[PDB]
Amino acid sequence: ITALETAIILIAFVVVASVFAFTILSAGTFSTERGKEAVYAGLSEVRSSIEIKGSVVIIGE
Amino acid sequence: ITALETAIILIAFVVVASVFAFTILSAGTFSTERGKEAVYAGLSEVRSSIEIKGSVVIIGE
Repeated sequence: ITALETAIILIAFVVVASVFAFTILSAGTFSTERGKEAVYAGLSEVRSSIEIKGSVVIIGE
Repeated sequence: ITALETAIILIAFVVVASVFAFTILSAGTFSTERGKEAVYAGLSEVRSSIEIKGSVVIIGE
């Protein structure tokens, strides 16, 4: 459980994990944020309908 | 070390999720169409009646 050459090796893995962690954070932020406009967009369509009102009139020339 | 494997398992689930998402996307469209025809078919049947006007006449040989 004791060695000196392990010093170089341990530095390699901690760097890789840190870089990998960085990518996950950025990817997670992008992924989660795409989620929210999907629901925000969805509420818009169901609300946006219009309706005809009155009676239709036709004019002859 | 642990960073390397978690990449592989991560890719596995996103692919399964996407494939399931595509299938559940594809299936939802089909079910929607069938429900639409039922309403159209039902309305047409109710409005297709026929009456009888006048008397009934017998011609004797």
